Amino acid sequence: SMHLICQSGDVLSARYEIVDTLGEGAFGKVVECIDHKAGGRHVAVKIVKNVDRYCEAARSEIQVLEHLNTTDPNSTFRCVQMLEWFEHHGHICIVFELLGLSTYDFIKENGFLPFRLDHIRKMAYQICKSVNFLHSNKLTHTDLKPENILFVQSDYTEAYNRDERTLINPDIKVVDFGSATYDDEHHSTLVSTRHYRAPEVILALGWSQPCDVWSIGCILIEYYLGFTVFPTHDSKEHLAMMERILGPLPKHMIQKTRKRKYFHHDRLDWDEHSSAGRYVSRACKPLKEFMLSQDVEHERLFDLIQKMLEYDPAKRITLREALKHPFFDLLKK
Ligand SMILES: NC1=N/C(=C2/CCNC(=O)c3[nH]ccc32)C(=O)N1
Repeated sequence: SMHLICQSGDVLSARYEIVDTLGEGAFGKVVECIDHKAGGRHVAVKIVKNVDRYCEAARSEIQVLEHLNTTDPNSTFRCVQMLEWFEHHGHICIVFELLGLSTYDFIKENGFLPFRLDHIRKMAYQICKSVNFLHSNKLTHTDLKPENILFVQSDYTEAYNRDERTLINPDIKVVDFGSATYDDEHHSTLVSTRHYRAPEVILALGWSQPCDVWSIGCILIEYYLGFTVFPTHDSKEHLAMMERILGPLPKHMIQKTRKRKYFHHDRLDWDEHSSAGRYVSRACKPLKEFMLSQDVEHERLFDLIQKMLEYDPAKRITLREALKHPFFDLLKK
């Protein structure tokens, strides 16, 4: 098992000495190592489960990273830099530049308090620019979520408001290219982590780059509030939540979908008065009611979020367009 080969002091590839665990995911774990053959540089090594689906994803991730890193050698577009890969007791191991905490882990260690708006703006711009670079290279990420956006450096100051932690420097990088898909490749029927999953994915209408834009809109709401507006583990409940927050689904999408299981005639097959129904009614409300302030900068953020959460993936704002939105005009002064 992986536990046997991922401990502090273990040495990988006769080169990388484990000093700490950074994180764990479905794929395996990421450890911090000292690289004895690169002057003692600390690096991150992703140790992948010796399990078919995760091995395949790792091999695909390596191919994507080779492409992206050769295309953008200066990391101008802020995708994580892969250094090399190797195999260790049957596990694929991928070596990366060492980053700070994921945006998820930062929020968690901050008592699930949200980020300040000025930080959200800077983070959103960088996320959009980075994912737009993928989109320009015929790729879709498919698994954008706060766990896959990492701070370059996660030092903070703390002060009483709740005691809150505030980032010194909110610069990010995008990680995890194990699900990333090229335009001409097979598209998995299911993609994304549930809370960040686009309606065209749920309804099996076909997906491409716009599903990343949806995920980004969900991420920005979580950064703003400290929690998801879609607190569910069920697809039909997820659609019910979308309806309460964003309004009814477009007729044409309901007309076209093979996912007839979710619908009674032309409307969601949903009992407002069941346990799940009562929960959705309590937990969900129109998007703009989640605003914490009516100051114009909040209005600018919510205008962008609403465009990112457009149901129709063709109408949905692209990242190239998002980068020109008024919310970002403050960064361009
Ligand atoms: N999910 C995912 N996380 C990755 C890395 C590798 C990139 N660098 C890191 O420091 C790191 N810290 C915590 C996790 C990571 C990664 O490559 N995929």
